[PDB]
Amino acid sequence: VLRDNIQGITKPAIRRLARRGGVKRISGLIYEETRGVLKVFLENVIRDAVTYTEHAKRKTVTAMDVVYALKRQGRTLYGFG
Amino acid sequence: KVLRDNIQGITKPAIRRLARRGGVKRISGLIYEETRGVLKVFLENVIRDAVTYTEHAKRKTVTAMDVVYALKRQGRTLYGFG
Amino acid sequence: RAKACTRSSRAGLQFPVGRVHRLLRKGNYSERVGAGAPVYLAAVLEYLTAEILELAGNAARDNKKTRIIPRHLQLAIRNDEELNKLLGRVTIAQGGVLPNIQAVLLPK
Amino acid sequence: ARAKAKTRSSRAGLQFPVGRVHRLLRKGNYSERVGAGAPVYLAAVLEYLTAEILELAGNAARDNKKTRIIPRHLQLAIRNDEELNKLLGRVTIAQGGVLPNIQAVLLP
Amino acid sequence: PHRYRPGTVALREIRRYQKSTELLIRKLPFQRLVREIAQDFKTDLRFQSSAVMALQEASEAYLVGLFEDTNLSAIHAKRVTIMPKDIQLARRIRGER
Amino acid sequence: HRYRPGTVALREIRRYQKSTELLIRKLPFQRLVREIAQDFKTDLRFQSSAVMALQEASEAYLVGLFEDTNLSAIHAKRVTIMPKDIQLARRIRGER
Amino acid sequence: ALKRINKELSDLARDPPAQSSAGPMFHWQATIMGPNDSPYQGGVFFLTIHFPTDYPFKPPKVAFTTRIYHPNINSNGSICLDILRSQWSPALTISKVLLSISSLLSDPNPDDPLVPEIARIYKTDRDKYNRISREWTQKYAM
Amino acid sequence: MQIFVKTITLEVEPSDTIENVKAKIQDKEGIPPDQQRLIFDGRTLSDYNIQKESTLHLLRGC
Amino acid sequence: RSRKESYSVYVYKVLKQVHPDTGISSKAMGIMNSFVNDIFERIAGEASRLAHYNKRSTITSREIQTAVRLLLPGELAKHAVSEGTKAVTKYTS
Amino acid sequence: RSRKESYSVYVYKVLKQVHPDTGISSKAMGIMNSFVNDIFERIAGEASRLAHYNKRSTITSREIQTAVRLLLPGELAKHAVSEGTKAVTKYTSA
Amino acid sequence: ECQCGICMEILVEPVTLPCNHTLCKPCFQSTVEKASLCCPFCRRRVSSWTRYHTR
DNA sequence: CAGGATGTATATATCTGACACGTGCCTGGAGACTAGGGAGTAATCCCCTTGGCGGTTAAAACGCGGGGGACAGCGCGTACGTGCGTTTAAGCGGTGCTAGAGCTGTCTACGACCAATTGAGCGGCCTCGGCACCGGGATTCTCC
DNA sequence: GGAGAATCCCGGTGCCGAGGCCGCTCAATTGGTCGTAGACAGCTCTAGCACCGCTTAAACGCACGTACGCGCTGTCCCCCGCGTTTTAACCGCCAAGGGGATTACTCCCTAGTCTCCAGGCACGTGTCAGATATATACATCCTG
Ligand SMILES: [Zn+2]
Repeated sequence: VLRDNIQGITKPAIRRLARRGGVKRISGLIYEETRGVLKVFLENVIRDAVTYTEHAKRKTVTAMDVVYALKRQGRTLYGFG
Repeated sequence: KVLRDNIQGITKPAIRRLARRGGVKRISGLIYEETRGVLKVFLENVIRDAVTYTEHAKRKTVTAMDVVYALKRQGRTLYGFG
Repeated sequence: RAKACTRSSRAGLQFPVGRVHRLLRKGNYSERVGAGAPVYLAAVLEYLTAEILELAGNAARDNKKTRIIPRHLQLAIRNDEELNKLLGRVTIAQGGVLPNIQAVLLPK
Repeated sequence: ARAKAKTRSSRAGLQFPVGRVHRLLRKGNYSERVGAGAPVYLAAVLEYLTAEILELAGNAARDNKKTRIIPRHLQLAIRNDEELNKLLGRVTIAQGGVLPNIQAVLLP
Repeated sequence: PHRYRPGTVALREIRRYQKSTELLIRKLPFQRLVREIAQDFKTDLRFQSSAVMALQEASEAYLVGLFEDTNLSAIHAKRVTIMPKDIQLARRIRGER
Repeated sequence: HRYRPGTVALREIRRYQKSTELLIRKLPFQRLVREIAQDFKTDLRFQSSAVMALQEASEAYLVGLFEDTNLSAIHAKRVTIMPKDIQLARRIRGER
Repeated sequence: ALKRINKELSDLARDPPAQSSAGPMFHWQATIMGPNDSPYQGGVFFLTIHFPTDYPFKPPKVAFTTRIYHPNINSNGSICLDILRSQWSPALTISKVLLSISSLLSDPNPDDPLVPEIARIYKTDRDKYNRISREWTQKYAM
Repeated sequence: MQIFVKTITLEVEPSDTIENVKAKIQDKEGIPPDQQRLIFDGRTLSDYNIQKESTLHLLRGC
Repeated sequence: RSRKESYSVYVYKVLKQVHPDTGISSKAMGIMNSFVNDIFERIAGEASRLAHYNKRSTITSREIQTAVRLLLPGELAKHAVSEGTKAVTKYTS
Repeated sequence: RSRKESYSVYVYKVLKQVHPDTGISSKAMGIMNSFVNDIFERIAGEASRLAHYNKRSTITSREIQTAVRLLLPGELAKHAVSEGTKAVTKYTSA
Repeated sequence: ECQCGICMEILVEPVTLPCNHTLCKPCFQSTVEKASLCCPFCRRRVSSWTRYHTR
């Protein structure tokens, strides 16, 4: 088992994401909130992905399962069949 | 040919009481045109689907189910009309 | 022949298992439909209706009234987090809005 | 030796497979029966949409002094065109990036 | 004489209109607007009273939601008066434009 | 010799808005994904394509959220995004 | 849940179930007498009891073991009663079940019977139902 | 012999009536004898020619 | 003379089960019918999508369980799945 | 040996008809296939809903016209309808 | 009154029902999903109360 | 803090019409049945996933300096809420007309279905060139 | 305006992913036939449209004055830019294997039809919860 993997999302990574988003200056408290928001989003997507996988009776999560989970949230993703 | 003055039919007090229901404390004077522009855009979007539903139905009048379908297809499902 | 017992009575439900099955086989959802699928669906629908109605009745009794109205339904739906999330994109006719005011606008 | 095999797309001067579209329609549980001209119309619409997207992507690529279409070019073409942007406002494209724009307030 | 300071009447109006469920727009001008809008897509169209009521309900609910969003945006702007900038921001964030 | 603050921020904005590379490190992202998935079914297994698709979707979502919060911060007459701006953007979009 | 079975049994010992009787611990034998002013009056009817390992949250498997002429009881003695199928509750005693059984014997239900022919006889010719019920009570219960 | 129910294994030899086997199943499991039928009362296991390890299959409850 | 069908009777029965001494407006019944129809359409569509994804052709309790888990959020889904399994158990028994 | 099917060949043909001297990446082809599948699913679902609403059982070109008008916005929808009508007319003549 | 109303055993982690009924944690967490989601004592519905007090 | 002006909730009265109730009937649910194909199960093959290892180094964390921007503050102008007096179409209600929705009854083009035929796309299997890369010259922006 | 640091571009190189060739089989086509969904005529009548008239509450317009939006200013702290140090991602390599995809098959579940009936639908009905009216208490604000 493992834990405290949310810190793998480094401050420079968050800064790069914000710069791609078009942010000039960033406050110091943005990082913890971004961590929380990303954790919530990943939980929501992975819940549906795992449900789709376990419905098909297999132990491997597939790109099609992830695509279906994203599609059911109105955020269809191309490039994975 | 119904005139274009009907957009003014949405009165300033009506917009103000809609804002009151929405929880607005006070309203700037410039809002009353932006709001009726937004309302007319939304109504155009909904009616454009309702009329084509009716045309596909080969009818001359617009039923309530056509409006319900048009609202449903925009992710705005409405309850209370079947 | 024999005494006729409804499938809802077999499952101890209230919703029409036969009507649900007919709708499933008439809605062009699949070529064939399993036996327990209408039962499960009717059970789920009955549970959801009961859950909504209990909250609506509690709202009405807190309002000192005896008939459930769309205002009560809207209050019950918007007060429960789960039901609000399930019906976040649903508009109720004659439902009104949830009464709340931002604390900033209050006098101080 | 009945007749020279001519595809319905060749009859209509199309490119997309009318037969494949028809098979997908009748295997998709969309309706009991499928009309004759429905696959032809659908193939024509799909061909037009693909042609428009490819034209926009090729123009974007030639504006980038490149000869191969890439997901970046596709994303630029989709985001630039208002019609395609509204059609695919909820669609994410892998390796697409963002449309380059900076608010005037941030500029010195 | 008697003169309420500004704001209290607005607060009581908010309390009143957040407790009622009636339509807040006039039926005849709303019908005239709907008929004017629909006359360009196709002429000589007819409507059901139920359809018009459904359109009015949907429009009022959408406007109330938009006003809630723009009020939140304006409060975020450290103000108490709504202005078209806030409405434009809400429309942009909700992806309607 | 030093640049005035913000110029390198603008240049890196230009650098990143033109490239389509992934901005999160694959190994810690995959560790986080597996850690999150531990709470639904144990000893799960993942496909590399599935993990990459999750990363693409997450990055696109975060970029959109950052665009919205930058817009809100600009609306608030300032250039520094603050957590209240993110909260406002998420609330308006209906995520909470 | 054995204590609950014994506590009810101890209470049942403290309060005998009138003309009816029951007792053995999952298998119990229940013996009841004919209700007064009934075609079954005088006859003694025996019943079976099977206790599942969910009492009092699940009704016991209870059926008739004496041949009877009643629309709501089949040839094997099965019972068509709400408190045994739907209206079961952990807040009632077996004596209440016996009283309801006696009432059903006195007042058969033709709407949802177990023997449609006997139900038709009961609904159409009440005297015929009473006669045949008394005859079967004399033949089997007596 | 052996008997399978399509479930209590095993049961009596091919010499008893179906009523006795149903009563034994009811006593051992709690399922009513009338629930549900015999698929493969007056007839016996020998009348139906039921051999060892035969596959047998077991109403209007309300 | 087309006989149209709704869920008003069953909704009334459920209302009596929950609150035995509470009424309901006629328009509220239409809202309840619309809600039931919407939920039915959602669940049926999700089950059909699951069946197509798994390359199957039959809708069983598995597909409906998966659809309910996907749709209903949090503790609400837990109770709903519990109710459905119990109903299937009684029906199968 | 699952013989999977896509639209790569037809997409390539259309690309060569539009720009005879332009290449396409492999990943871009997958994106085009996903886009075509998504649009096909949208149009088919809308046509099925229209057929169900009108209490019909046959999906014809008339339903597809209304589905296209519902989905595609404005000038794009007009051009798509014109192209589909022309193609159907030519097919019927043939 | 120190015993549960159903099991008649010692009240271990007593759970207070909204209808003033007292029952032990084993009996309570069994009757939550056991038979009818209702109160055996006075037929008081507890599903909403159970959901509220679970969190 | 206090009393008056002003809403505002509440008790009781009586109306009223909406809904919970009762009834004829009819069609859709239940039952018994056969047949056929969808899928549950085993076994099998192999392939992608997990796990590990070691050298590189690009990326991340620490830290120091400074400057610029968020923030509290202040003063001022103005515009919008609040009230009151003056129009005005909304609303009701009522009447009348009629076009189009809804239905039933015929009839036929046509699309599913089966038999028979064949060739276009999938897969493989190649060949080459578009582009990534590396060094260097020229251009540009930013800062003092 | 010059220094410097980054950015863009041109040239040579090599590769590997895009483009092209070859079965062959399965998915496409063609041809018949038949039940039927849909197209059309026809009749009915229900609901939409248009109108008139009287009521009046709602909309409109004006004055003001006050509370709020906005501009200016000091500060100041925190966030950006930089450098040095630390480390873990990563590419490469190998190995074990659990688990995914197919085949056979068989058998049990579900489609289909027939017959029967009863629960729900359309329709009366009366009564009862909600609304309006009006006189109360009760709470709120506001200017002193
Ligand atoms: Zn207990």
